[PDB]
Amino acid sequence: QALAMGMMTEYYHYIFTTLDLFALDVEPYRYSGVNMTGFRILNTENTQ
Amino acid sequence: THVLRFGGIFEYVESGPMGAEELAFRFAVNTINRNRTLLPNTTLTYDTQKINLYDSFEASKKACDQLSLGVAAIFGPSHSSSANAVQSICNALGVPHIQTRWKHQVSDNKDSFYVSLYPDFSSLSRAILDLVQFFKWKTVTVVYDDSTGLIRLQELIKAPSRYNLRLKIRQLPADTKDAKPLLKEMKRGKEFHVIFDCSHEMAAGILKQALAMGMMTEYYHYIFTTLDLFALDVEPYRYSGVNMTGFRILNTENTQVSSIIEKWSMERLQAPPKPDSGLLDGFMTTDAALMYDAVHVVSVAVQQFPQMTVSSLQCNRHKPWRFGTRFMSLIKEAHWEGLTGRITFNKTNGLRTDFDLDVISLKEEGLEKIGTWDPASGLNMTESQKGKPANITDSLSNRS
Amino acid sequence: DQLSLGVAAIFGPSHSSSANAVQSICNALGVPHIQTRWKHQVSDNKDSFYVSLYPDFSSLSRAILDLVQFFKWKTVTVVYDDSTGLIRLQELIKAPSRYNLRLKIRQLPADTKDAKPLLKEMKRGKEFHVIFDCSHEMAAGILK
Amino acid sequence: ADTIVAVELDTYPNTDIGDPSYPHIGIDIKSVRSKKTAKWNMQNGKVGTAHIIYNSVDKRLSAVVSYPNADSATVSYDVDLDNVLPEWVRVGLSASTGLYKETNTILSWSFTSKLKSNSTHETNALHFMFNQFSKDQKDLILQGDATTGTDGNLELTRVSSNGSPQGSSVGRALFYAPVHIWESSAVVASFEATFTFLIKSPDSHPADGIAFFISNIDSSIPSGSTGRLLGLFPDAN
Ligand SMILES: *[C@@H]1O[C@H](CO)[C@@H](O[C@@H]2O[C@H](CO)[C@@H](O[C@@H]3O[C@H](CO[C@H]4O[C@H](CO)[C@@H](O)[C@H](O)[C@@H]4O[C@@H]4O[C@H](CO)[C@@H](O)[C@H](O)[C@H]4NC(C)=O)[C@@H](O)[C@H](O[C@H]4O[C@H](CO)[C@@H](O)[C@H](O)[C@@H]4O[C@@H]4O[C@H](CO)[C@@H](O)[C@H](O)[C@H]4NC(C)=O)[C@@H]3O)[C@H](O)[C@H]2NC(C)=O)[C@H](O)[C@H]1NC(C)=O
Ligand SMILES: *[C@@H]1O[C@H](CO)[C@@H](O[C@@H]2O[C@H](CO)[C@@H](O[C@@H]3O[C@H](CO[C@H]4O[C@H](CO)[C@@H](O)[C@H](O)[C@@H]4O)[C@@H](O)[C@H](O)[C@@H]3O)[C@H](O)[C@H]2NC(C)=O)[C@H](O)[C@H]1NC(C)=O
Ligand SMILES: *[C@@H]1O[C@H](CO)[C@@H](O[C@@H]2O[C@H](CO)[C@@H](O[C@@H]3O[C@H](CO[C@H]4O[C@H](CO)[C@@H](O)[C@H](O)[C@@H]4O)[C@@H](O)[C@H](O)[C@@H]3O)[C@H](O)[C@H]2NC(C)=O)[C@H](O)[C@H]1NC(C)=O
Ligand SMILES: *[C@@H]1O[C@H](CO)[C@@H](O[C@@H]2O[C@H](CO)[C@@H](O[C@@H]3O[C@H](CO)[C@@H](O)[C@H](O)[C@@H]3O)[C@H](O)[C@H]2NC(C)=O)[C@H](O)[C@H]1NC(C)=O
Ligand SMILES: *[C@@H]1O[C@H](CO)[C@@H](O[C@@H]2O[C@H](CO)[C@@H](O[C@@H]3O[C@H](CO)[C@@H](O)[C@H](O)[C@@H]3O)[C@H](O)[C@H]2NC(C)=O)[C@H](O)[C@H]1NC(C)=O
Ligand SMILES: *[C@@H]1O[C@H](CO)[C@@H](O[C@@H]2O[C@H](CO)[C@@H](O)[C@H](O)[C@H]2NC(C)=O)[C@H](O)[C@H]1NC(C)=O
Ligand SMILES: [Ca+2]
Ligand SMILES: [Zn+2]
Repeated sequence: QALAMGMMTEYYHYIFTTLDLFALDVEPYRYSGVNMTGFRILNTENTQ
Repeated sequence: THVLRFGGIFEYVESGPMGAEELAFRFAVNTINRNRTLLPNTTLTYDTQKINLYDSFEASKKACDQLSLGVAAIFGPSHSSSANAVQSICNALGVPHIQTRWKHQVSDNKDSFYVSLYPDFSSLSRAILDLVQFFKWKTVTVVYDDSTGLIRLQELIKAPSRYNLRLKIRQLPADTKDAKPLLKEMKRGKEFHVIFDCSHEMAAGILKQALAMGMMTEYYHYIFTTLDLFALDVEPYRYSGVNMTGFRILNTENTQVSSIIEKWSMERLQAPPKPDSGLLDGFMTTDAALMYDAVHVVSVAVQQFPQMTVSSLQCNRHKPWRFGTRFMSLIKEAHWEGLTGRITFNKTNGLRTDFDLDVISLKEEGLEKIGTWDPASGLNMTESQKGKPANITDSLSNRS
Repeated sequence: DQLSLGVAAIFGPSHSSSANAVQSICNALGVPHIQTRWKHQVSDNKDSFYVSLYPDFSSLSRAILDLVQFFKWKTVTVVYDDSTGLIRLQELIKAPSRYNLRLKIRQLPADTKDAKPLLKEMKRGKEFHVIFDCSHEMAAGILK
Repeated sequence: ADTIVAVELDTYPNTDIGDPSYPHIGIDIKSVRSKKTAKWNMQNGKVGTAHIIYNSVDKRLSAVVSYPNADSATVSYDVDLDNVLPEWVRVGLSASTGLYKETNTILSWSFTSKLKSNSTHETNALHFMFNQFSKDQKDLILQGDATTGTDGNLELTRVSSNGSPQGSSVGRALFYAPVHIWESSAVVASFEATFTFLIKSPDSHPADGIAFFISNIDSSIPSGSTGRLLGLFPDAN
């Protein structure tokens, strides 16, 4: 609903307070210009 | 009672249903065939042949294969390569050629026997050039799709010399539909006022790539030079902020017209335009709307000349078809309110030059008419716009 | 007539309307079609039984683009002849986007040789860096 | 737009803007759409004799043109020169062509105004008789692309392309000094002219007509006038 209102552009920046931002399909928004900063506690870099 | 066979050359779909132009020809025959009020004694039958549409030799066979069997008018292919061929078959043996899609007429091609019911891009390019002055642009970027598009918008390229709009002509990448590198350059280049020159399929696929690059916002404005902008599913873009202004010749406001599109969508039963396309489901494309008018404008001409019979013209030992001199006049002196407004030709070259654009645009309720263009007049806009107060009785500074 | 009599190479009916006929004839029955003047290659015209010995304007329009970078112009002016002539200059019209040019494109009026309407306006706009696209007959007619 | 009243000796029919189907003498009141016209014979390269008066004892603005052994085209239209044309003017000649060529050689020109200092008491004049247009005639304010000299001729075309005078050419021949008209000392200013032209046959349907105007004291070529606008009008209205 923020995409269809033309509101995810180069001069917006969204902070999500979810600890699950990694599970968002960000494929429609990767080239958009939008800044989406969040936090993740799930330590995915460890191979175990 | 009296027989009257029309020709027909269309694209060869090998597995699916036939093309939108071919179904529109089969429809417009059957509509006139079941109504006696227009043309009491005609028994209009078709000779629709199919070519690969990119072969000027194959188009010359199926032109002669129809004309040896006997036709009255050949409704032509939709390419630039095949139409230049079949026109010279039609000019040689006599029968008129009825074009429904734009062709580069070579300026030194001395031909009678052709009319082009597609609205000619010389007169359309005034309507774009009038429209950019209404919005008072100075930073216009033309984006076309193939090298023929410089011919089509040539009256738009030829006008930083008279006016002050600064053109920055670009091209969509071929051998792909991924114009991500193009729209990176245009966004970085601060290009906020864009004129595409696309077919409505590629004008739909350019917007999903413009949406995913965050480029359809409140400070962009796109002019599409398609006459089929109405068939774009604009549902993802209606709330966006984007301005999408275009032209439409398809006179959908008339109920006699709008009944036909309603009758069109039911009788197709074709392959579904899946949501990866971006188009709406059942409409008449403006390529297929003109082929509906192609039958009627000739059907007006066969009404005024009832003595007309069909001969067996063979291409090798060719002679002019003796009715072909007379019958070409009644096509050119003809007027008919079809789906795309009135069809009036030009007494010189048979290009359709006087026509009726309805200028539509994008507001938050869908595509919406904001005026009307005409060649004789200018932009009759400010039909959706109302206001312009201009209260100059202010500022109180100093009398003297 | 010539294919029925039997030839090896049809040497170029040398115009854009007349070439597209004989090219697709030669693609059909097989013999090589030796084009000797530039025509418009349609992008979806899947043919290859032809060669075209005129130097392509995909290369030439970069060469005129090389000179306007070498002479460092910024107020270039194209004067062409036919509506086909914008295809001859693809890369030249497409490059104020990539550089700082200000292409102001003008057309000679057809069926005449009077540049007296045109050159009156080109002197008016202070255009001194003209890029013509005439033939060699219509080159000297404008130079006079 | 400058206020201007002219006598078009139009050698080309302009049916789009009100000129008749025949070439014609005309008359203009701020309009290329003529008040009154009449048929003019328009012979080939021959000579000249035109004559224009306006006597406010009869207030008829008349104009006649006659070749030798030809007739006379009286095209007299009553118009009130009180309000249609300013106090001070700058009369002269105007000629043009476009897309068809013609020669517009003027070879002699006169003028004679007489306006009422006090009707009997010795009215003013501006009589001149330019039979000998020189190479450096410095009492003409010849505008546009008008040429002169090289003979006794006033060539109001870019000429000497073997007399094929380089089509879409235009050249005006304004006289140097102003004339008092409006009313103010009322308007009996019986201005005369004699306007011996030469229009050579170019074998090309000779066309676009010579004029004789009474303009504003400031004037130039209006916005391009090579053609139907005949050398002195901005618009077709
Ligand atoms: C339909 O498609 C059309 C495309 O063909 C297009 O119409 C075109 O519109 C333009 C204007 O936008 C128009 O130009 C005007 O038309 C005059 C006549 O056309 C002449 O000349 C043009 C070039 O200008 C040629 O293209 C024509 O083929 C034709 O040329 C012929 O060839 C000889 C060669 O020597 C000429 O001398 C002859 O004139 C002609 N022979 C014939 C017809 O047998 C053109 O002349 C107009 O110029 C006018 O203004 C000039 C200003 O100085 C004058 O000097 C000049 O003489 C013209 O005045 C008129 O001249 C006419 C003949 O030339 C006469 O009728 C009158 O004497 C005179 N006064 C009038 C009419 O009041 C001007 O440039 C194109 O000609 C026209 N194409 C045509 C008609 O084929 C339309 O946009 C499309 N749509 C519609 C809705 O029509
Ligand atoms: C969210 O905000 C961020 C700014 O706070 C944006 O960061 C930008 O991210 C891009 C990557 O998309 C960076 O580009 C990188 O540049 C470095 C080095 O810069 C040089 O690289 C390019 C080639 O890409 C070269 O052509 C130039 O000469 C540069 O000098 C590269 O090492 C990287 O691989 C990557 O290319 C930007 O530098 C960066 N900062 C900006 C634009 O100020 C981020 O993209 C935002 N999210 C969006 C817009 O969706
Ligand atoms: C493309 O450009 C158009 C202008 O060039 C945009 O139109 C603007 O957008 C709004 C909302 O869509 C339109 O509002 C409609 O106007 C009428 C009457 O005017 C009302 O406008 C004022 C504000 O100017 C508002 O406060 C009042 O309530 C008035 O009632 C209403 O009847 C409609 O319901 C609707 O409100 C305007 O016409 C226009 N506004 C401006 C400031 O230009 C168009 O939306 C653009 N497309 C986008 C952004 O996607
Ligand atoms: C066979 O075709 C004819 C030709 O169109 C049909 O007759 C006429 O059709 C038109 C179009 O619907 C009717 O025109 C109407 O005009 C009025 C006033 O001008 C206005 O309300 C609309 O603009 C409307 O278009 C016209 O009445 C009608 N004439 C009749 C019925 O006599 C005819 O109906 C067709 N045959 C069949 C069986 O449908
Ligand atoms: C742009 O389109 C509009 C819409 O048609 C044009 O306005 C129309 O102008 C005509 C002029 O004859 C109006 O007709 C007459 O107006 C009176 C006013 O009451 C009416 O009673 C009659 O219908 C009469 O025929 C017509 O009403 C009017 N339509 C409107 C205002 O909606 C306008 O002229 C066009 N502009 C152009 C072509 O430049
Ligand atoms: C077809 O043939 C006859 C020929 O006379 C038709 O008669 C006329 O046909 C014209 C054109 O079709 C109509 O405009 C007239 O109104 C017809 N007049 C009459 C009296 O019919 C007739 O319509 C047709 N007959 C048949 C049997 O199909
Ligand atoms: Ca005139
Ligand atoms: Zn006149």
